[PDB]
Amino acid sequence: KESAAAKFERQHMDSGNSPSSSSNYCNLMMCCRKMTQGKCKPVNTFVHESLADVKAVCSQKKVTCKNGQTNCYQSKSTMRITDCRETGSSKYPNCAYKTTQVEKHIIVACGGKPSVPVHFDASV
Amino acid sequence: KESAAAKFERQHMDSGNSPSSSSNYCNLMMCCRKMTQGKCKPVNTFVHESLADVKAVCSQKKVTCKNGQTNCYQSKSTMRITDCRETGSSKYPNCAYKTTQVEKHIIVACGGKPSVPVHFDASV
Ligand SMILES: Nc1nc2c(ncn2[C@@H]2O[C@H](COP(=O)(O)O[C@@H]3[C@H](O)[C@@H](CO)O[C@H]3n3ccc(=O)[nH]c3=O)[C@@H](O)[C@H]2O)c(=O)[nH]1
Repeated sequence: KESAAAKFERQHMDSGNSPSSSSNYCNLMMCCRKMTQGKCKPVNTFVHESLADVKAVCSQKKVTCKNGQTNCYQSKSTMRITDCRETGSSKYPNCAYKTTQVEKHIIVACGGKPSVPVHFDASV
Repeated sequence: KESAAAKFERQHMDSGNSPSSSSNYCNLMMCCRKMTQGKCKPVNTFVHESLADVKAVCSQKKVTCKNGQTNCYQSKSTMRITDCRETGSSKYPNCAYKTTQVEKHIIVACGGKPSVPVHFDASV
């Protein structure tokens, strides 16, 4: 169970000199989007473009996925993305991430009908 | 179950938002700290001082609680806090918060033995 003292910590404590700094984004986002459940997802990319633009990638340049499959697509334009990668000392339940903001083309794997993104493959 | 498409959206989509966006701090924190589970917590304050300093408040100025309770103490100094308040359009499952940073004295309700902070009462 969670003690009352632990709950107060969870709900109200965030010690830090620049709590809202962009360097804390990955830590907060990976937590919020539940990618730190039982383990720390080692790498994950967030795309800051409209869902419509990302879905449209499924009808763009067809490329080969890192895994051999050929259901991957690369965006014609670059997109604003944030790479979140576990730091050296990241260790469950203390997951830690480095935030890197870049502008690159995205490669996603598409599936279903109509075709929509189902996995983030890489960026170039 | 969560579809492959919905999962892709959860893990990878953050449209119209950016890591450098400080006003989005409350949205990320309320989510990450589980205060948007099944309902939207209306108001919540995060303290950016060290935990040792917040715990020390339990031995400071005894005051009447502002919210309905007892055993409240007011910090002798001001502390850096972020006030998170639901926006007028907030509605579960779409919770939304307005972020406000400010420096004020905090009043916390203490309990346990040793006495430690268990509820956040108000900032003055
Ligand atoms: N993963 C994660 N990171 C968080 C959270 N809240 C804030 N952060 C981030 O964590 C960074 C600093 O971490 P810290 O100084 O180690 O502070 C941690 C964190 O704010 C809190 C909840 O996890 O526990 C703290 N913690 C964690 C482990 C430990 O040994 N000691 C300790 O104080 C900040 O830059 C911020 O971005 C959270 O709930 N989860």
